[PDB]
Amino acid sequence: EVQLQESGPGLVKPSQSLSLTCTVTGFSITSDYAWNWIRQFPGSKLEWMGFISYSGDTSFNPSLKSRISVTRDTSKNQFFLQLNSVTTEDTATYYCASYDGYSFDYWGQGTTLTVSSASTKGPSVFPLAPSGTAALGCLVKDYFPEPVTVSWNSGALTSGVHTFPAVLQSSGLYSLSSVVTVPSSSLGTQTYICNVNHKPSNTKVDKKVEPK
Amino acid sequence: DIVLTQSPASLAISLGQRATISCRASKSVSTSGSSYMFWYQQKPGQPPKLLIYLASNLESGVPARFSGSGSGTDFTLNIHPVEEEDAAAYYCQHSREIPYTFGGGTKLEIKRTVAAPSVFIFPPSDEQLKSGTASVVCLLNNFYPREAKVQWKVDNALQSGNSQESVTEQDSKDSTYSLSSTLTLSKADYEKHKVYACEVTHQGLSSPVTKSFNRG
Repeated sequence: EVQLQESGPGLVKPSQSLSLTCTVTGFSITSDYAWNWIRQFPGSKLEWMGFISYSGDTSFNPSLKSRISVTRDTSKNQFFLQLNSVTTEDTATYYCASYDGYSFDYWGQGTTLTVSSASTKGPSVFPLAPSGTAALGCLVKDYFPEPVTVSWNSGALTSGVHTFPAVLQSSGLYSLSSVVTVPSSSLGTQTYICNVNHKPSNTKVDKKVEPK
Repeated sequence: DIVLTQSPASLAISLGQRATISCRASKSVSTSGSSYMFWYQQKPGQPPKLLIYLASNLESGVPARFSGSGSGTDFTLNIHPVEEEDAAAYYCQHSREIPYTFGGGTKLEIKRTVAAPSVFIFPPSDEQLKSGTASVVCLLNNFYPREAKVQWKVDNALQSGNSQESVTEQDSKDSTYSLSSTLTLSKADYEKHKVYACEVTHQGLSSPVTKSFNRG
């Protein structure tokens, strides 16, 4: 019933402001609970940032007090994060979460936020052609910022799929591969397409991966 | 601020056995007759998932294989029996006072039998070659343990400084890892050479496995 969903820009420049939204469905943010912002840094450390209660009272992490604002829109059942004067140290995945005095039950899916002066760039998608068991894939190259999502055959193919963590190249652009292993006999009968999405650049690419 | 210290930082546990993770607090997180301690599980691409609340209470929809105990400054998460899908990071957190803070996390690895990688090599696509760059990809599929060595050979010459690799998290079903290594060359350098080889060393292999192709 109760669901939280983050939204935000994905990329902001050093020194400017970050603004994020959490949309709450299936529960009124004025009824009960404290409504929290929590972030996770690249090396996986978690930090609680602040909350706004059902009554509108706020509490902040003292480490952020001078640049943090947590606000709400009760008519839209949304609450907000503002973080001023961001630096590269504010690059993180940002989460919204509920608290009722007993438990932190409900979390958003998270939104990835990169602080960088670099511009958004859409990926090029190249096939990794299959030449018992065969492997095939897609190389998703030269995009910025994170993240990309990859599925196979519009979600119909999930077994044996491995999508690897992106690496940052010397160019300052990310590259990743996604692969799947399938029966060799299926290569003449089953079509294989990787579905790549890069939301920051509004890039949606379906790339056929054909035997070569 | 209260500092939460987790121990150990990582552990490897066999299926059916017990995993024990400790969280120690710099001062008491117990007040008003409750212990404000929480345990989370997290897998990549996903939010933390609450397992245990107020030190000892099971979250709805979480298997009873998970249990929490302790009070004051000393807390323990127990997993028994350990299952394949428990491969994850685990975090403690308190809500005793502002600010709420988290432990540094513990990585649980599920022990399984040694498994050799299946190795695959992929030439750069013709589409990519149009762009002036060539990426050669080597895949090491479904191996255990995580330690593996990949070496790139171009016309029998050992490569250095022009490759990047990344490794998946442990598989939730078969407890294996997979690894991708990418060799990056200019189209010019790629066209200058013929033999492209990926050589894999892993304890599951009696001797290195080399997969290669000839450009053409």
